[PDB]
Amino acid sequence: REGIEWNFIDFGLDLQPCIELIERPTNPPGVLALLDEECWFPKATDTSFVEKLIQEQGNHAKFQKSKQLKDKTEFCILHYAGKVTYNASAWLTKNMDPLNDNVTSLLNQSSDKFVADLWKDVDRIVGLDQMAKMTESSLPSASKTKKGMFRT
Amino acid sequence: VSSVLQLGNIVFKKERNTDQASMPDNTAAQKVCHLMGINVTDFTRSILTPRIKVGRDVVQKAQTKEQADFAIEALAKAKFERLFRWILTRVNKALD
Repeated sequence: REGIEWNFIDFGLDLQPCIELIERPTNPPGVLALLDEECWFPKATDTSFVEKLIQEQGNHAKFQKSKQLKDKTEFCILHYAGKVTYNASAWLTKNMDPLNDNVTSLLNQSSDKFVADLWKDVDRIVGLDQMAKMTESSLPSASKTKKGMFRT
Repeated sequence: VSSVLQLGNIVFKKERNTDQASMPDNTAAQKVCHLMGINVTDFTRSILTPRIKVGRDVVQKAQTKEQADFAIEALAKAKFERLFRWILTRVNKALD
């Protein structure tokens, strides 16, 4: 920009394909994006999310599949500080963060002032009525948020 | 903090004749309800047999043992996360 006498030195340090692998939302999607959408399908499980993750990512040059664990369901990614094995069991539940709304509304109107202040915002509690049952996890939808503005 | 711990002592036991679970003690729920300032029977009905609404309908159902454990587990971590966020805003209130 200032136009000094210089010649560019590559230092070889950019981590962006590792970041796109997790972050990317559209075009070839990332680990977070697939976890966001599989989350809203009634025949998805944490296992389907990993088999979909091989479909989008698979060959990618910062991705690697597990030591043949597709039962536990796990994958590996090559981060700047090393290769982590990630185990994807109960990640749709964590990305969703569901709660029983019937007990939650009891706290909203409680006879402790402190509990009532702590549970003052119930407007974004998300009901699903999801049947945690191994092999066949089943995801109904019982949504309940103001104006339909919920976020993964 | 004590009620977040105390929710972990609530024990769902799978009942063979309906395939649901029921609450086979009153003390664990009684301690939790007193320290949440809420009612034992309305809590017990809400945890086992919630009266939810799906869009248009009213679905009054019974939850299984695995689901009742998950519901109490989720409520405990959520109330802990709410306390940390409250404490953080309470700290920011005086600093700035």
